[PDB]
This record gives sequence, structure tokens and C-alpha cells, in this order.
Amino acid sequence: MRECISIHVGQAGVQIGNACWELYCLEHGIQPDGQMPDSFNTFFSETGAGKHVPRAVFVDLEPTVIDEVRTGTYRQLFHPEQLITGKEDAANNYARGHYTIGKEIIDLVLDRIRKLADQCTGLQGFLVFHSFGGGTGSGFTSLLMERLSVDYGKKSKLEFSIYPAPQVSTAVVEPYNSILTTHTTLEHSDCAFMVDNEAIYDICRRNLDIERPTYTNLNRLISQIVSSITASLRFDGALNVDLTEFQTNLVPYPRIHFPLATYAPVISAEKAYHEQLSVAEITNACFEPANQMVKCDPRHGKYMACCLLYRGDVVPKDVNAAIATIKTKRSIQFVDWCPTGFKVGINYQPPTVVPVQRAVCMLSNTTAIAEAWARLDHKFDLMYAKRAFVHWYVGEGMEEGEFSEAREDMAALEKDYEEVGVD
Amino acid sequence: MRECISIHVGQAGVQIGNACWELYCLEHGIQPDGQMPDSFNTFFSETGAGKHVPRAVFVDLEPTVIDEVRTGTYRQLFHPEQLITGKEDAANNYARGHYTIGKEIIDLVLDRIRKLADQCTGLQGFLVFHSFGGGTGSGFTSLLMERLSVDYGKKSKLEFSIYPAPQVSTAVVEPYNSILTTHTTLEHSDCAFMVDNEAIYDICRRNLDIERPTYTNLNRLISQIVSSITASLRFDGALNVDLTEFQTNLVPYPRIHFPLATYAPVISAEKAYHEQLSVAEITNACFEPANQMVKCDPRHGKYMACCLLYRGDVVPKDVNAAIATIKTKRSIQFVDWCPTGFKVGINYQPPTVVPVQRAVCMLSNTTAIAEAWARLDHKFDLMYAKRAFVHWYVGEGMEEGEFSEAREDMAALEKDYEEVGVD
Amino acid sequence: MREIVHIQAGQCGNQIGAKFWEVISDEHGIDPTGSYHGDSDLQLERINVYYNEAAGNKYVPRAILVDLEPGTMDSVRSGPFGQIFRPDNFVFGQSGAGNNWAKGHYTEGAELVDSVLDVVRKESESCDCLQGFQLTHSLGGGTGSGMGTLLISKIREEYPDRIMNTFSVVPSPKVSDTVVEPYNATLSVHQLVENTDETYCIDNEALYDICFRTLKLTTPTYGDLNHLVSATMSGVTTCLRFPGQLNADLRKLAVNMVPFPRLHFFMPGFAPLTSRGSQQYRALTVPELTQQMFDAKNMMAACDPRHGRYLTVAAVFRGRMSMKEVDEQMLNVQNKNSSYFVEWIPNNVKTAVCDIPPRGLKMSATFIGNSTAIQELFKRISEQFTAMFRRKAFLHWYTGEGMDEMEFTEAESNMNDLVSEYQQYQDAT
Ligand SMILES: Nc1nc2c(ncn2[C@@H]2O[C@H](COP(=O)(O)CP(=O)(O)OP(=O)(O)O)[C@@H](O)[C@H]2O)c(=O)[nH]1
Ligand SMILES: Nc1nc2c(ncn2[C@@H]2O[C@H](COP(=O)(O)OP(=O)(O)OP(=O)(O)O)[C@@H](O)[C@H]2O)c(=O)[nH]1
Ligand SMILES: Nc1nc2c(ncn2[C@@H]2O[C@H](COP(=O)(O)OP(=O)(O)OP(=O)(O)O)[C@@H](O)[C@H]2O)c(=O)[nH]1
Ligand SMILES: [Mg+2]
Ligand SMILES: [Mg+2]
Ligand SMILES: [Mg+2]
Repeated sequence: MRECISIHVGQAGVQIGNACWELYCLEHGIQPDGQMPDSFNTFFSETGAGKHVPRAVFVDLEPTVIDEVRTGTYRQLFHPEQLITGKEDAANNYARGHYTIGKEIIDLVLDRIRKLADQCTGLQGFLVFHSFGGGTGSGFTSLLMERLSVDYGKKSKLEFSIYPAPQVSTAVVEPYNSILTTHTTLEHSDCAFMVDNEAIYDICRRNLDIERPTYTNLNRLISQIVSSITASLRFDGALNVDLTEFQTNLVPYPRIHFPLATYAPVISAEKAYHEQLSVAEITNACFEPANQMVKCDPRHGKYMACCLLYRGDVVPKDVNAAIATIKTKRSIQFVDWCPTGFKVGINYQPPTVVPVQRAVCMLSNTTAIAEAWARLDHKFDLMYAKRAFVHWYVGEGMEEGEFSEAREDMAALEKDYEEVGVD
Repeated sequence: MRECISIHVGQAGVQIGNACWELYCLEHGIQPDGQMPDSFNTFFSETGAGKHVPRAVFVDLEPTVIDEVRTGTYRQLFHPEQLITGKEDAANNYARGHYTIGKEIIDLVLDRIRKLADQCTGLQGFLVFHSFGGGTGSGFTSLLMERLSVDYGKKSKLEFSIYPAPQVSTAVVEPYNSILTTHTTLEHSDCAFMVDNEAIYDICRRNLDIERPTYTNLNRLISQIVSSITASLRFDGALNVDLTEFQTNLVPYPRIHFPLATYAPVISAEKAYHEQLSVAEITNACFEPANQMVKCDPRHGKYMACCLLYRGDVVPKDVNAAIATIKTKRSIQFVDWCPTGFKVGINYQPPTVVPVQRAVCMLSNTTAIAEAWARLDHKFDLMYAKRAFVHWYVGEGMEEGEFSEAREDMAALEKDYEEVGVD
Repeated sequence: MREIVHIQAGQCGNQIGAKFWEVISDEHGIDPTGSYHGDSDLQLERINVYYNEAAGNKYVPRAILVDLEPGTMDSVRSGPFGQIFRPDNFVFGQSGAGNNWAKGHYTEGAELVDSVLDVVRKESESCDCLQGFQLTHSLGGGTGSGMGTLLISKIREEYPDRIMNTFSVVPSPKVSDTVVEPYNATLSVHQLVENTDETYCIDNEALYDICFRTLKLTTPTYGDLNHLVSATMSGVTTCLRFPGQLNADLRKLAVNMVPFPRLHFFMPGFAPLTSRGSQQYRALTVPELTQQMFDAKNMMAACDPRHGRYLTVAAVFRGRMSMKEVDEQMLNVQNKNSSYFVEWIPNNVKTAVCDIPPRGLKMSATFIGNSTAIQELFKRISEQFTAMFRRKAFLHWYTGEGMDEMEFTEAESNMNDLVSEYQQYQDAT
């Protein structure tokens, strides 16, 4: 009766969704053919025959990666009216994804939403797997979110996004993407989510015993996070926290909606022993700086709000002693005027494995993330100091002052976390 | 409920620990796989599954001897987050272990302590198996002990160390190690322990019928001592003496904390007969000078305090007559103003064998050990009279007067035992 | 979709394409006839971009061959991969340009251009979606100089959005095979700086060097001279023709690299390179493929990166590979050669990873570089121009075709406008 649809924008989001719906089919026992040999209306719908289809929309301006789903192993799962392709990519040009090509096939993707919104009645959240690296994953992202608040307005819109890395940075105009996309995702998205590529590597290198990771394995870490956020809807625990509450819990002021995800425990197969993984043991590893997936030191700021989504085998009194430890420390410290800073969620379902006992997803809306914007503002100034690459965005119809209008917009964003940090 | 963790510093301490935890697994019936087909929380902890792990931390700056554990027979016993290796050794340079390389991986080893200190609640002592011969076993030893009194301060810190030999001496700058390490282990260690290599040989040669010993067999003698010191915690005798009492019993003044270990009876297999090994027979062999493991004649000074840790099969009245003999002799004599100079400990557990009825560990804080420092001060003067090897410690960042500051520090150490000897 | 139309010119550039389409033949399993024999079905999934699938199990090279004398067209059609082309597309003159730019651009350039611009129109109409046009020619001869440059100005009048790349060989630094090589460079410089989106620039002498330094060859033929550019051109679009862990195409390479439209003159780079037997005694992995690129000797344009400053860096890999093995190597090498780059770009290393290797070795990489080292070659070329111009020699040919000094002078000034702008950002930091 309760639903939560998903949209995938750009090439980086599709390869996230290739591992996500790989995991969801293994959750409810679904085959790649939509077949299984109760309450799962959030991510699936039933046909007239005994087949289930995903509530997913795959958009791309280049026809490459969607053919990898249209010819891959997960081929028969998807409705061919969902698989939407373009012809010419934005090709790491935000003005092409926002003005040139994305304005043409915008009619088809938005029409597929209401075709999914017929059978949905408990519409409780949206999923937009979009990166800020590629132009298609960013230029279409701004055009998509404008119509939905015109469409729904009151319904929830969540973005499990990918943060551009401060050191290991692939493309060139990746600093140009973030400042331009700021005005959309601060005025439409109810709670955006930042994940950096860079912190994943040492988790793969040290904690997962494989120094040289693959992008197939980078998606496996985030796919476990997205499932355990939905662990209250898809199942039944003693304390089920639905997605309406998170945007009401984690948001003290309606502009501040940038937490970070933290999955724990992250172990290897050989290190599955030499440990016991009690509920007090693993939550201290959550607040370890080298276990999070965002390159931000949590002891460089203060926590505004914290959330903990447990699964597996959990007794709350045993967690009650675990939370009592973290308030009674000193290197871990909160925003002082928020003394009630925990949101606990327990599900009695084990964390499934993709080819352990319990697992924790930590969601901490903190002030440690605010330094990451300043590391990216420093990138954007010098490339705009030369007026470099202006003839591509202006070459694809964009105002020069539209950079400058969004330039001060980050300063009003940055002064928020500075103001909340002091008493 | 009561715990006692162990740390191994340098190459010589690891090969001690290779035979120690070999013995502990044979005590409680533990396999090398942490498996066994009650109260042993002192040296072990239980996983979620039925496996137990040792409370041991192996540090080394060279990767050689730790690979001998990482590939040896005792491979699966150890948590791979405990097995800590470096890259470049101190290589018999104390200034490299104290300034150059040991300052880098100091963060990892100290972090493993609090990860062990979670499950510990009756933290009653530390074990640091460090030699004074190698630079890594001495240079890391000073850096390690400074943080722990900042960490704990009140908790017990014990060092089962290896004394450098006055005649059979391997390296060259071994006199340089002892004077530099003096200021740390006299200001942090609650009760240090000296064991010389040289007295072990004649015990192996005469009393053990093998004139040519191996370093595998040298570790077997000290490993029996370390177990019977813990014989009150790990088991139940009629007079259990815990490790809090020893540092309160054996220490009349808080600088004097240098006793010596004496294991007895030390017999061979063919000499297991032609004897009866009564409790009065073997304790006279304890005060024999050729049965101790420190090259110091006990009839060249006076005893300040004595301790006797029995195991096997012991009746205290039968020991009461045995102790009455030793006070009623003349060649064995005490410090006269300490007339109550015995600490007795009985455990009803037999001394286990590594591939008899009773065993005695003797701990005698005496003034006979004070001549061993003067034999090593005589080595250190002439090598510093030439100003030899100054360009390595100064070549690795060390003050010349830091030798001279520690030079008079041994004189204040040496005048302690001289002052207590007279009435 | 996004098909690509191929145009040739000159006499050097045809023999390169006479080897380049042999490279594309075995990168798609294409026989010398025109049929198909490959086994991997990833070839047929994107076969359309360089080939029209003609009627009845056929595949024809979507290519336009242009000469001005029937010799080189006869040599292609008689040798290998000549019957694979369409006989309708052998569009060639009868005179020969006479090694004159003005003959290829004014008198004889106006004749055959109408025959070409229908064939360009016939392919561009037949293509479902059009990506861009590519040209392989000379800058030293007559047909490669005038005839190719006359086309591109007519194409910019047609298509504003379609990309354009010329794999034009730079006139030679020290050897002088062409007597009038400034007069075929400078009059060709002005067309390239106006309306070519990206422009590939290869020195002759470094191609002799790379065939002699790393490989240690004794008798290098043009089948092995020009073969290195043939693998180079294939590595530009190898992320288009096959899927990857990070795909790329000709528009992604353009907007990432070119910082301002007057600075788009690039340099290649290819790895690995061995001998016939000295091929296994080396750890041919990512760090070897890392450090093989960034040295001065791997650049097919003879220029020292130490005597200059980069602006942007692209890198296209081939074959299956991990990422932190690549990424840290693609990050740390910016710090050891730190002062050689420029200040105002953070992380100027563009990475591109396909998932299909060449038919051969397991992994391969294609380097696309941009630096200020190339402008120092033009000061030689401007000196080579003015040495033959301060006496005003060789003018009566161009006077016989009809041209003032100002067209020579402003193009030399526009050559100096290239000088005044690559020096400008080099002086800045
Ligand atoms: N790397 C190569 N350079 C070549 C080759 N053939 C010629 N060249 C160079 O190209 C220049 C000559 O240009 P072309 O071969 O294209 C002569 P083209 O048909 O363009 O015009 P004409 O002078 O009217 O014959 C000159 O600098 C030669 O050194 C070749 O196979 N490889
Ligand atoms: N989460 C995730 N991000 C990835 C992965 N591979 C690449 N990325 C990121 O995606 C960025 C590129 O974005 P893409 O989605 O591939 O490109 P696009 O949105 O389609 O836009 P254009 O292709 O330029 O038109 C890279 O810079 C990386 O930061 C992956 O497997 N997972
Ligand atoms: N107790 C004991 N001591 C040993 C044994 N083998 C050697 N030693 C002593 O160890 C001293 C050398 O110390 P090491 O621990 O090996 O060296 P290190 O501290 O790792 O520093 P390096 O100089 O880098 O090797 C020798 O001089 C011996 O006195 C052994 O089996 N048992
Ligand atoms: Mg893409
Ligand atoms: Mg050693
Ligand atoms: Mg020619």
C-alpha cells in the first residue's frame, strides 16, 4: 500500500542501479525474470501474471550504458517503456544537459512517472541516483526536479548522490557542475545525500583486503546503504522508522538537508572471525573517521543530528548502553543546544549478502561536511578567475552572471553551518 | 571479569611470545585455531562463535619475524589487526626506535589497546616482553610506556624483560641501550623483571643434560615463569595472590622494583627419578646460586623481600616448616630491618608440560642484583670515553648531554641499593 | 547512432588511411572483401559508426578518398583493402596539385570540390545521427595543403555543431623533404586556426625517433612509420565503439580539453612499445604504461615538455583494468612534475577507460596532450617563412595564381597571433 519509486539519471547512476536492483531481487527472492518461486509494494508491482517489475526509470542521453541493461543478464526484468535513451550526450557539459538536448526527451520521462503513479497510493519518497561528475547526471537532474514540485510539492524527494572528489578527480569541468546545480537541489530536494569516491578506496584497501577496487565493487557499498534505509518499509522491526520521519528528524532548519551515510561493520571474509560484533562494538566504529564514505573529519566540527538504522539481531537495552557511551565522551561532541541527537531504527532482518549477523547504517547531519564545500569553492574560483571554459556554457546558451548569481549562493549556503556551529 | 593484556616489542619478545601462547593454548586446551573441544578472561576473549583470541599485540619495525607467525603453525590464532609490522628496522639503533621510525606507527599500536580495553573491565596488569639488546625492542619500549601512564596512570604495567649479558654479548652498542632506557622504565614501569641469557646455559647444560641449547629451548624456561605468576588469576588455589598485591608486597620504596625470577625444580627426563621433590627439598634449591636465571651471586648482598609461588600439590604446614629452615640459617641472610620477608602463593594446578608433581617460582627483590648494573656501567664508560658511536645517535637526532643526563641517573639508581643495604 | 564520415586528401594522408582502415578492419572483424567474420558480438552492436551495412551481408567503409592524380588511387585499389571500398567513392582529379597551395585552393580546388560536397551530403543524409568529420592529409604537399583546407571552410558554413579533427602532419623541423614547406604551412595555418575544432599535430622527425629509439628498428617502412598514427587514431574513438567502465567520445574529448577555441592544437601519445624479442623482460602494467607516456620522447610531435607548460591532459586506456592502480598513478605524476604544469587548473588529468584491448597485448593506453611547447616550433617555421620571404622569393607562382603580400602577411601575423596566445597563457600561471 506504500510505495517509493526510483529514477536513475546519468551514466554513473545506472551502474549504481545495476547493483541495487541486483540486491533487491536477492532480497525478496526475485529472479532476473521478475519471478519468484508479502508487503513489497515499495519497490515492486505485480502484473496480471505472476511477474513483478521494478519501479525504476533509466534516462540517458547517450545510448551506451542502457544497452548494457538491454542486452545484459538483467534484461527481462525491465519494462521496455521504462528504458529511455537519447542520441547525443551532454558530454560533460552542464549547459547541454540543462538547455540543449535534455529539453527534448523531458516529456517522455515525466510521463512515465504518472504511469507509475497510478498503482501507487502511499507515495512516500523519490529516489534520484545522480552524480555531479557527468553532464547528463547533473544537467538532466536540474530539469527533472523542477517539474516534480510543480507535480507533487508535498511528496518526498530524496537524492542518493555522488560527491566529486577533492583529489582523485577525473574530468575537468567538474568544479563547474556543483555551483550551477546548487540552486536546484537546495530548492527542490528534501534531503540530499553526499558520497565521495575517495573514502571508499581505503575501505576497500584496508578494511576489505583488496587494494585495487573495481567500480562493480564501489557500487556494492552504497547498495547496502540504500536497502537498510528502506528496512522499515519493506519489513517489520520493533522500531520501524519510515521515510516521512527522517526528513522531519534530521532537519532542524529546512535548508540544512545534507547528512552523510556510514555503513558498518565493514569486514572481509577472513576477518569475519577474530571478532564478535556486538552492538556496542560496532557503533564506535561508526564514528571512526576512516570508516565513513565522505572525506570529512568528524572531529573538525559538531553533530547537529544523528541517526542509526540497525538490522540483523538487536536488543534496544543493549543499544541503550551503547548510546550512553557516545554521549559520555569528549572527542565526540554534539551541537550543544541539541541534546536529543539520536534516531534509532531496528529491523529483525539480517543484512543479505551479494556475491554476517547485524549491520548499522549511520546518518549524521553534522557540521563536518561544510569544509568539503570550501574545498570545492577553492577549485571553482581559479578556473573562473581566468574565465576559462566560458565559451562552452555561453556556447550552449547560458548567462555569465548565472555563474555569478550562483557564486554568492554558495556563500549563503556556507554561512548556514558556520552560524549553527556557534551557540 | 579480570583481564591482563600483553604486548610484544622487538624481535626477541616475539619469539618469547611464540612459546608463551604455545603454552597457554595447552593450558586451557585451546587449539592453534582458537578452538577447544571457565574463568580465563585474563588472557583470552570469546568471539560470537566458539573461538577465542589472544590478548596480544605484536609490533616490529622489520617485517621478518611477524611473517613467521603470519605463515607459521600458529597462524589462525591471531587477529590480523593485531599483527602489526613496519618497513625499516631500528637495526640496533636506539635513536631510530625512539625518534626516527617508531614515531610513525605509534598511532596504530596504541589504538589497538583501547580496542582491547573495551571488553576488559578488570584491567589488572600489562605485559611488555621487550629485550634491551635490539634497538626495536628498546627504542619502541620507551615511546610505548610514556602514553600509557597518560592513558591509565593507576593501572599496573609489568615488563618481563631480558637482561644484556656481561660476557656473552652479541651486538656492539648494547651498553648504549641500557643507560638511555633507564629514565623511562624507572618512571613508568611498576615492576620490571631482569633475566640474563648467561645463567640459562648452565641450567640447560648441567641441569637439563643438553650442553648446546637452542633459542627455542631458552624461551621454554621463561614461559613457565610467566604462567605461574598468573597461576592465581587463571585458577583457584587456597592462597591466591593477585597481581595487585605483588607490586605492593615486593616494593618497599617505589623506585626499587627489580626482582629476579627463579623457576624450580629444573630436572631432566632421566633425572625425574632418583628424587622425591618435597616442598622442603626444592625451596633450598631455589636459593642455590646456580639455579637462578640472573648472573648475580645472592650471597654478595641481602634480601629485601622474597616471594614464593607454588603450584602442583602443596600443603602449607609442610611449607611452614620449609620457610622456618631458611630463616634459621646464616649464609642466607635478609635485610635485617625487614623481618617479614616472605610472600607465599599456592595453586592446586599441576605445572603443565610442553613438548612432574609440583613447581616453584621464586621472586626475590634483593641487593644482589645491584652489582649487575655496575658490571654494565663499566662497559658504558670506556665506549663513551672515546666518544665512540656518537655520530649515529646524533646522526639520528639525539642530544650528547642526554647521555650525560642519564649518566648520573644510574648513580642515583645505584646509591639506592647501597643505602638500603646498611641499617 | 552518431555515425562519422571520413574524408582523406593529399598523398601521405591516403596511405595512412590505407593502413588506418586496415586497423579498423581487424577492430571489427572485417575481412578484406567487405563481409563479416568476427566472433565477439560487441563489434556488431556499434558497427554502423565507421561502416554502412550495405545490402546483402555487406559492409562498406564510410570514407571519401580524394586525390588529384590517378596514381595513388590506382595503388590503393590494386594493393590490400582496395576492393573493400566503394568504386563510387574514388573521387579524384587528373592534374595533380603541383605542390602548390594556391593550385589546391584556388584554381584546381574549385573543380573537384562539387563532386565531393555531394558525397559528403549523400553520406550525411544517409547517416541516422551525425557525430563529426575527420580528415587525414599533409601540410607539406599540394593536395594535402589546399584541397583539404578548402573543404573545411565550406563545412563550417554547413554545420555549426559538428566537430572537426584533422590528423595533419606538421612540416618537418630539420629534414627538408619539401622545398616550399613554409609556403604549404603558413597558408594552411590560417585555415586551421579559424574553423577546426581540434587539430592533431605530428612532427615527422619524432616519428622517425620513436620508430628508432624505443623499438630499435633498422629498415623502417611507411607501413611501420605511418602505422603508429593508425593505432593512435583508433585510440581516440575506442571508447565510442565499445562499452567501458568510463566511456568517452569525440565531444567529451573536445569540451574537456580545449580551454579557449584558439588553443586546440594537440599532441598524441601511445603505449606500450617493445622490440620483437625485448617484449617480455618488462612488467608491462599500469605504472609502466604510466611513466611511458609522460616522458619527452613518447610525443610524436618533437617537443620538450620541460621547455614549456601544459594546460590539459587527456588519457584513454584500453583493456580491462582496475582503478586505484590507475587513479593514484594518474594523480601522483602531476606532483613530481609539478612546476611543469600551470596553476589555474585543479586535476587537469582526464581519464578514460574502455573495456576492449587492441587485438594483441592485454592493456594499452592512448595519451592526448596539450602544452605550450608547440609554439616554439612555429618560431622556427615563422623563421623558415621569413627566410624565404625577406628576399620575396617563390612569389610568381602565387602571383600567377593571384595573391597580394597581405594575404601572406596577415596569415604570418595570424601565425604570430598563435604565437601571441600560447605564450600568453605560458607567461601566466
Ligand atoms: N610521414 C609521412 N610523411 C609523408 C609520406 N609521404 C609524404 N610525406 C610528407 O608529406 C609531404 C608531402 O605531401 P603529400 O604526400 O600529401 C603530396 P600531395 O598529394 O598532398 O600534393 P602534391 O605535392 O601535389 O603531390 C612532405 O612533407 C613529405 O615529407 C608518408 O608516407 N609518410
Ligand atoms: N557511483 C559511481 N560513480 C561512478 C562510477 N564510475 C564513474 N563514476 C562517476 O561518474 C562521473 C562521470 O559521470 P557519468 O554519469 O558517467 O556521465 P554522464 O552523467 O552520463 O554525462 P556525460 O557522459 O558527460 O554526458 C565520474 O567522474 C565519476 O565520479 C561508478 O561505478 N559508480
Ligand atoms: N629472550 C630471548 N632473547 C633473544 C633470543 N634471540 C635473541 N635474543 C636477544 O635479542 C637481542 C637482539 O634483539 P632483537 O629483538 O632481536 O632486535 P630488535 O629489537 O628487533 O631490533 P633490530 O636491531 O632491528 O633487530 C640479542 O642480542 C639477544 O640478546 C631468544 O630466542 N630469546
Ligand atoms: Mg556518461
Ligand atoms: Mg630484531
Ligand atoms: Mg602528392
